[PDB]
Amino acid sequence: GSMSHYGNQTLQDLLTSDSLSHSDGGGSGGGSGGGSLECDMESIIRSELMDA
Amino acid sequence: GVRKGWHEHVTQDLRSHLVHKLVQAIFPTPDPAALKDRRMENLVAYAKKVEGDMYESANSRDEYYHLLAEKIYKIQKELEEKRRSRL
Repeated sequence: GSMSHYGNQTLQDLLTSDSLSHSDGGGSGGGSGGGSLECDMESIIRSELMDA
Repeated sequence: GVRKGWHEHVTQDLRSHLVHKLVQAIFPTPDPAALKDRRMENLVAYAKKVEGDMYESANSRDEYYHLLAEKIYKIQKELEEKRRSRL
């Protein structure tokens, strides 16, 4: 009913980021390295962090 | 900021891993290769900034990871139904 509203940020921002598929970006990507929780967090991370 | 010794109990891989999922949630990716794309630096830029907020908001990595997982979770179902039919 309003693009602001509060709490409605989820809908708005995700819709905006949905349409971000047809957008450019920059040039770089990502990076990682380490290992502590992820390693054997498999089922827990899937369920609680949500890998749909 | 703030001395929070729990930083030794959280690695870049863990944080960046979560951040990677944040992207998957903020950006419903059409393909996993879009997650290593030039658009990715932007997507991950958000993910890093957001994760950083919760990282500093929490008093443990367990906590930061929990609360952040809750935000990403609600976002994913938000995106699914918004795309499927709510409006």
